Amino acid sequence: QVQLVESGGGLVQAGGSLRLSCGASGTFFRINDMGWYRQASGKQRELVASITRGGTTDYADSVKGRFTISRDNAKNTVYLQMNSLKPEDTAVYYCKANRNWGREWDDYWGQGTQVTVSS
Amino acid sequence: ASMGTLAFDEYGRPFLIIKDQDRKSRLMGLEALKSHIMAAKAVANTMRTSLGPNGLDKMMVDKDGDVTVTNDGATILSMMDVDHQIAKLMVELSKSQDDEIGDGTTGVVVLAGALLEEAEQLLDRGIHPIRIADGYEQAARVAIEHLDKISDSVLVDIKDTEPLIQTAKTTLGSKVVNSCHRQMAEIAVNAVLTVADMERRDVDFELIKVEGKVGGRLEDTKLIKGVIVDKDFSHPQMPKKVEDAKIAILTCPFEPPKPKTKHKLDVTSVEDYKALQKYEKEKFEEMIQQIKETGANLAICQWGFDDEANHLLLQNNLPAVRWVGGPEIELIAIATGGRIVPRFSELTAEKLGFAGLVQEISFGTTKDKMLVIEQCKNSRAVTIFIRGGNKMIIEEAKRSLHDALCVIRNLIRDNRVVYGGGAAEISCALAVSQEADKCPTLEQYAMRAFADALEVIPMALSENSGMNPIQTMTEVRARQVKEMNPALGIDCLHKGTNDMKQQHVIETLIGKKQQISLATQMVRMILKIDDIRKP
Amino acid sequence: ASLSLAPVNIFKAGADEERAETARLTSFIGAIAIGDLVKSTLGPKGMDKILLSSGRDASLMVTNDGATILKNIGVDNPAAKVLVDMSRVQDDEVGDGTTSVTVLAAELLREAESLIAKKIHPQTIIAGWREATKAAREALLSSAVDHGSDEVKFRQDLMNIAGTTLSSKLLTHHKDHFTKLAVEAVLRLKGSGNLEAIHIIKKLGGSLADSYLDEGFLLDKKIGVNQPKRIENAKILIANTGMDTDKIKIFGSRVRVDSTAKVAEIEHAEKEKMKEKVERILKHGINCFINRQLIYNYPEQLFGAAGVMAIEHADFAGVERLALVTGGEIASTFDHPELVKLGSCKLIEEVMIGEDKLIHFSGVALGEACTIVLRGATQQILDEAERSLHDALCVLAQTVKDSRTVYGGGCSEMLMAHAVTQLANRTPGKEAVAMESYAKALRMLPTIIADNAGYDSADLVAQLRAAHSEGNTTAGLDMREGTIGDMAILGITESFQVKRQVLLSAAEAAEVILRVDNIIKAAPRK
Ligand SMILES: Nc1ncnc2c1ncn2[C@@H]1O[C@H](COP(=O)(O)OP(=O)(O)O)[C@@H](O)[C@H]1O
Ligand SMILES: Nc1ncnc2c1ncn2[C@@H]1O[C@H](COP(=O)(O)OP(=O)(O)O)[C@@H](O)[C@H]1O
Ligand SMILES: [Mg+2]
Ligand SMILES: [Mg+2]
Repeated sequence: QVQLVESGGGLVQAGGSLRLSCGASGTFFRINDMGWYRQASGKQRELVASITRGGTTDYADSVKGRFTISRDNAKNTVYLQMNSLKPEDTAVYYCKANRNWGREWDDYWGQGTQVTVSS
Repeated sequence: ASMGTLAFDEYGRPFLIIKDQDRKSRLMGLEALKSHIMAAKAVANTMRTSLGPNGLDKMMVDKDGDVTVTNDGATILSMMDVDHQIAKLMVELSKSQDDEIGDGTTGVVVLAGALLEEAEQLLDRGIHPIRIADGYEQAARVAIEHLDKISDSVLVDIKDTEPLIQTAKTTLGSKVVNSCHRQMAEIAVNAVLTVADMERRDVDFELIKVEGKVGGRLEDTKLIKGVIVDKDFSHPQMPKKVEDAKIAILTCPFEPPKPKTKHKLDVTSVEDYKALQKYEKEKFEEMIQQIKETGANLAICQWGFDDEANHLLLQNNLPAVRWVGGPEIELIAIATGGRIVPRFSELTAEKLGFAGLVQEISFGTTKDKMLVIEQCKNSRAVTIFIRGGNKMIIEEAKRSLHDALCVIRNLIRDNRVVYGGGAAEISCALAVSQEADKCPTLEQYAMRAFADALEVIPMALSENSGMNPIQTMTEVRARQVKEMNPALGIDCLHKGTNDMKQQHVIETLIGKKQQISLATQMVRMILKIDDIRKP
Repeated sequence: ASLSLAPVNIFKAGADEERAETARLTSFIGAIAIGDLVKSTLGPKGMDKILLSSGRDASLMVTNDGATILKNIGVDNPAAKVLVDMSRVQDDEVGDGTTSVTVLAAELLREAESLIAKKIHPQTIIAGWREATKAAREALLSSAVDHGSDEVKFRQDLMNIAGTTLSSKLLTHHKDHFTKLAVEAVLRLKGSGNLEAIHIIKKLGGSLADSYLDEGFLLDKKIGVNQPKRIENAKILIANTGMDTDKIKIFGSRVRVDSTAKVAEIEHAEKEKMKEKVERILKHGINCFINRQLIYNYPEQLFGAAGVMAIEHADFAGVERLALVTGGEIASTFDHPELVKLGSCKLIEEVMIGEDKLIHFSGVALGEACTIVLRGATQQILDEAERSLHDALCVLAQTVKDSRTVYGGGCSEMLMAHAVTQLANRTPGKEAVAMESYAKALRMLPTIIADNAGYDSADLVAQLRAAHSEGNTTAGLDMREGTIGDMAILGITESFQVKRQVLLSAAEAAEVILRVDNIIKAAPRK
């Protein structure tokens, strides 16, 4: 019903900065909240941060103050600019979208973007 | 433009084509359409003031002078003595909405009248009435799918009845029984929940007995998880209360047997006479002894009985009811868990029903008694006993509770719920406008007209609530567009908020979809009529 | 546009559709007409009406009863029909308040007309009226007093309530007399609410003070021919048997023989069956036998030969009342006499009342049934006395059920209006105005009570309003001298049930009448 695309990747430790986007399409009439999640191998998915329609953003505890999550309502998309990258920030980044009154059967997840690494 | 054909001949000879052509009338073409539209507009403008919580009632007087005060569009248009065939179509439309749904009977008429009123402007500009009907069909499909889109879902379980009580209260907001608003809503919910195959199956209303008795207060209206009967115990010295009652339900009159075939028992001697005499005595005694031996503490017959049987019941401590009707016998059986027995010989302790209380109830200075059967274990039947100060509010309460029960039924059939207060209509109008911005120019006037007609329900609600229609509707439309929120509508009760999702104003998705579909289909059949040949 | 004033009329010949203002106009004028009709019968100094029906019989009634007045009038206004049904329902629920509810509804609708003229929506008015009804209910309930525990104080409340109910009626001439009757008549029921047990016999002639409450029971039936006429220490069998050519319920049964001799034998067998029935009866050891059904010549002869007084053709009501007053069991089978309870009374004689003979049962056992003999100069006087007694008895039964009382004489209405006023002055908006109108109607009830006597209604209602604002919650009208007094001391008390029902039914009917904005009449059948 809700088709979700994510554009990300490109880990860098030289200073550390990345930006990952998430765009939604399909059948709905409102995206109440958009959230970024992290899932590592052998870890439990957590919430990086999340933004509401009114722009109100709530950050997480292990990482905060370096967040540039911004929501374009004109196209119902979101962009996370995260800096100070580190090895434990290397995981799969999932997008979350609550729609149409925000019920428990309204959360729509993305396929997740794993952040590559060189060798 | 009338009087059928009139030429009589270009040769002077009589021209008779149709029987009573001189007494008959006919309207052809656009004037027929305009007559139809005026008739429909009159009916719809009559009904629109009975719409919403602040909607007012109508007092219908029948042929024999009985008065009916009501807000129900189906009851109004049924009691309304119309002679215009297009008004009859609107009566049928409201009746159809009531049959299928049980609510919306006034929304359908107002909306259809609005659609025809807008088609009136479209015909003036020269569009074919069929093209208007097709644009209306297109826009109606759009609005129906958009309702499916903005719809919400509610839990129809018996453990969280708050969404259902909110829906029933929304249904009863516009009725005179909102003085006991929640008290009424609760029982409607419980009623439908008691009597229902809840596997998204049907709800049989024959299992809900809606009885009214003048007297008392509306606050006395209650739900009896069992049955009420308009009868009393057969003997005046029987007890008026029976606790832990073992009930024998019988369709055999407590009288000596009688074959259905033409029979003649011939007495030819004094010995035959004495044998007949003792046969009668022993039949009465044997009936009462069989009723006692089954273990029953109460008897309920359908066909009345005689002096010997009545006194034997009294003597044997067997309170009994007689002349109970077939439907009431069935309901008593279903509620008490008992089986209906056709003869005493077939009566056993397993065929008995059980009711934890059987009582005879009085109503003040009346001489009228009623029988309550309740405290059953798992009664699959139920009764709503309505009290009040006059037969008008009692009958209005009956129909209002029917509307509430029908709404809960529609929830059991489909749990999906759209939000009311005109919010759904505004959102559908916005969706139709959006799709009209995309269609080719010519079916765009008809889609814009459909939108302008859908917007009449919020206007009617605001107008009935004293607000300014255009201001309020434009403000809430702008808010709906800006902050995506199809729950924004008319604050008929002036709670401050325009958000109906917060005010717990709730409609059924099937209700709105049926309104739209029925209004559109009947408007289509009316625009398709262009000739009338009335006598 | 409009339904009627449209280019095309959409209706059958003879129907019609009164719109907003015309509908409220007809509704208000009809309701206010009904109310102004039924008032002037209100209060101790209320006057009677004549119900000169135009039927083929031209029945004549003289009533102060609002329910009867409204039932017995040909009404054509639908709102008036609503008020009529409301008064009927009041008469059904309780036995008093049929004129007070009607006047109250009419006054509420008058005030609602005034408010609608003020450009107020008939929704805001009903909202304020609901709030005012709530406030009034609480004030009434809080002022109510209960004395059913103390037996003597309860007797005082019963006497006072009967007096207040009869004050307005033709029996106020001999109020104390009938008060005693009514009280005794309900106390003989011993808690039961069966008003069918209280039989009222209307015997033309004599003064209204010659009326009395029989210590025993009276029956307007006949004794058999060769049967006794006086019985001491009477044991009574009350029955519902046939005793009238009693046929075996087999209906296909037919006597089919080849000799008149056998027909005669079967006739003799029928008679022997009836004789054995009579003997089973006599095996109960009785001196009086009362049958709901007839008693034919042969069982009459048998009972006469046995020395038993056999009263026949009593009705369902007669046998029920006899069972209640004597203690017997209504029986239809006599094969187990040990199970049939008999009735007992010290004496059964025949008495004269007017020009008619009646069976008098004295020294009865239970007494939970009564007979009131009403004497009067005219059948209209007798009918009005029966109606007034029915009012008083119904109210006393309702009080025995619920001993809650509330003081009358306009004290209750003024108190409720005081509560509504307190609520109103703290409320913002036009709902305060509708609350004030509710209060005005409540005040207009004692105003009318005072008007009907001829006093300065304005002055007295002002005094009462000031008293109830000060906190003297028991101030009411003293209608002997025409002043204000203490209803608790003067003994002017009403049944809380009755006053609450008055308030609620009046407000509810006014609410339903006010919700109307269209009256669509259909072509009359006539
Ligand atoms: N409390 C309320 N607030 C706002 N709108 C309401 C409220 N109650 C009902 N309505 C609206 O009034 C309209 C008419 O409802 P009602 O008159 O009760 O039954 P019907 O739909 O049969 O006319 C509905 O479409 C609903 O949206
Ligand atoms: N002695 C009295 N002083 C003051 N008021 C009285 C007195 N006796 C009766 N009343 C009042 O007279 C009224 C009689 O009303 P009634 O005609 O019975 O009304 P309804 O027919 O509606 O019952 C009662 O409401 C009571 O308040
Ligand atoms: Mg409705
Ligand atoms: Mg009275």
